[PDB]
Amino acid sequence: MSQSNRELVVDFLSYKLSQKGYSWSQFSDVEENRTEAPEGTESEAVKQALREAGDEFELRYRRAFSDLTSQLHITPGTAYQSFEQVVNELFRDGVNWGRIVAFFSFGGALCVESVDKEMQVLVSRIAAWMATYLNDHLEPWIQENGGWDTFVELYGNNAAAESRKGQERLE
Amino acid sequence: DGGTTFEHLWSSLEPD
Repeated sequence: MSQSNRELVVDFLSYKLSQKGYSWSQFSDVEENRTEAPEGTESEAVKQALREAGDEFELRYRRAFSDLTSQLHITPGTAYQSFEQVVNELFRDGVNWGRIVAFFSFGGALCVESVDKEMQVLVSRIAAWMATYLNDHLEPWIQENGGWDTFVELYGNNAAAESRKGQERLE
Repeated sequence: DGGTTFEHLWSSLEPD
């Protein structure tokens, strides 16, 4: 996944900043590029699958993880080792089939607050550490069924991925 | 069964 699941983080943090009607990817300007590594397949639908479902379950656990991120109050010079401690615990409670979109919820709540602190430089660092963990402990264990592509199977049959072409009529 | 996609998913996924 490497860069694909990293840009998955970037747009997911944008969706979190949308609480304010904002995106840090506006500053990055890469919403014009429209890259996001979607492969033009269905791996694009991953972010929307994790958006609808992940944020639905989140709401209760969102205020709960706001109380977690209240401890992880992002001050000038907060060591990411505090977050790494929460991510450590996260792995021990499970390999994170659903707790992995909750991993995006912790770092997402952090990135809302760190932009709110004008530590958007720490946001890009949080997206880096998240992407690191993703390709480090999660990536094989999830990639067996996509991890996130399971959510995609249930919400879309990749029927839209077939029709994504559309261009067969041009001949 | 419910079959409500997300609601059912997270209901069973919540207590791991």
